[PDB]
Amino acid sequence: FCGKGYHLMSFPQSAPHGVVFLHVTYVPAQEKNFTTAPAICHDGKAHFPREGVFVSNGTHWFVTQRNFYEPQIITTDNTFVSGNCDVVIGIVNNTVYDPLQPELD
Amino acid sequence: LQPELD
Amino acid sequence: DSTECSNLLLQYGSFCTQLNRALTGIAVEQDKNTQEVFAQVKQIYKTPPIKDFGGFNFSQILPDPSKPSKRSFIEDLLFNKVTLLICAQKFNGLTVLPPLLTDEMIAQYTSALLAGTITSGWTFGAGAALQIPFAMQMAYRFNGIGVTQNVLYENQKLIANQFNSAIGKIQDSLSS
Amino acid sequence: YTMSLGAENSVAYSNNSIAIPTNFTISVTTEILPVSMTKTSVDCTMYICG
Ligand SMILES: *[C@@H]1O[C@H](CO)[C@@H](O[C@@H]2O[C@H](CO)[C@@H](O)[C@H](O)[C@H]2NC(C)=O)[C@H](O)[C@H]1NC(C)=O
Ligand SMILES: *[C@@H]1O[C@H](CO)[C@@H](O[C@@H]2O[C@H](CO)[C@@H](O)[C@H](O)[C@H]2NC(C)=O)[C@H](O)[C@H]1NC(C)=O
Ligand SMILES: *[C@@H]1O[C@H](CO)[C@@H](O)[C@H](O)[C@H]1NC(C)=O
Ligand SMILES: *[C@@H]1O[C@H](CO)[C@@H](O)[C@H](O)[C@H]1NC(C)=O
Ligand SMILES: *[C@@H]1O[C@H](CO)[C@@H](O)[C@H](O)[C@H]1NC(C)=O
Ligand SMILES: *[C@@H]1O[C@H](CO)[C@@H](O)[C@H](O)[C@H]1NC(C)=O
Repeated sequence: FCGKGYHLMSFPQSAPHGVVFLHVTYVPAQEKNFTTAPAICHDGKAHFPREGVFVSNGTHWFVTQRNFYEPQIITTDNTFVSGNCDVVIGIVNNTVYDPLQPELD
Repeated sequence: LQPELD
Repeated sequence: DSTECSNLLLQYGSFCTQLNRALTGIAVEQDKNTQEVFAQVKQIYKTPPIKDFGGFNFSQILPDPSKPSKRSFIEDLLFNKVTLLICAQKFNGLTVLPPLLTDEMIAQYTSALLAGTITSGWTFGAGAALQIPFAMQMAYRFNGIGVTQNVLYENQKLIANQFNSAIGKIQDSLSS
Repeated sequence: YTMSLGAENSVAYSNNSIAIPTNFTISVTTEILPVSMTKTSVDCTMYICG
């Protein structure tokens, strides 16, 4: 609506019978080609992303923001559980990290 | 969480 | 053809010039209406050869790929469900001017959009089209309407059934 | 010539494959709208009559 692509803001500029809008919009540009898992299966618990999408370069799975590649390690802190793995169409087995364990000293 | 910490 | 009339008429503006401005108006509307279907995909996306769309058998809304008419089956119904003397109108002095774009061209764009949407994340509207599995694409939509995205996958077969059935009921209903 | 509808291609769909962007660029772009005609008026007893 406000220009093309994901709108940030606009400015008015006057014109002799009208207005010019400058639209500032985000456009994503370079990209990659990867596999996405619909969900991750852990120890029977399915896990789902709290915000993003699961992605992988093949060595390991990573959860990333939808609109700019910035991986982080999949963990309890960034995924939520929802029942067993068996219900999902094509779930993939992995660990889920959990931050707690180094604190158990 | 406390059950986890035990 | 009356000469004498054509002399007596030499007294006024050629007001059908202004009509023609409406006509090109209509043509740019016919573009504009579907510039999202047209201009916002300068890429003419083809449907993939793959059909593993998560069990969502939406085949009938795609272009009928085998047919010369590249319309969907449902589009073919719609085209027929509209009840579509012109040669007399012409010789009487009133003239249709053809569409700027044929229905084949138009339906090719409509196909392009069906294809873009199903094949790709909505960033194709932002031009940077990205492939995405259709299931994932719907799961985000559910999260967009505040349903937690686990719920789709937990019921994906049921949704796919319901969807297919609803499309069914539509094209049944479009028989009348 | 018969015009080309655009650039033909296909998105590499598959039931497992995602693409995600990396570098981005800020588009700035102009949109334009009219806001008024010129105000005019006509005394009939100047236009219709001298
Ligand atoms: C990865 O996931 C698959 C599918 O969930 C697991 O396959 C199952 O493995 C158990 C244990 O051997 C079998 O009893 C099931 O019959 C298997 N199911 C299928 C669909 O083959 C596999 O074991 C998982 N791998 C790990 C390390 O958990
Ligand atoms: C995103 O793209 C811009 C544009 O190429 C990159 O900026 C370039 O960076 C290199 C190395 O520092 C310079 O030699 C070029 O002159 C820069 N170009 C411009 C116009 O800025 C930027 O580095 C990229 N960033 C990432 C991480 O993708
Ligand atoms: C993504 O995959 C498609 C299909 O092979 C390929 O044509 C395209 O070049 C790939 N692009 C990149 C940059 O990975
Ligand atoms: C994938 O990412 C991991 C994490 O940084 C890295 O160790 C690995 O080398 C990467 N491999 C490829 C092929 O990109
Ligand atoms: C994707 O399709 C391939 C080929 O049919 C199939 O082997 C694979 O299991 C599919 N994966 C899922 C879970 O969609
Ligand atoms: C889709 O539904 C139609 C109508 O029943 C059927 O003929 C066709 O085989 C179906 N195809 C698939 C793969 O679902």
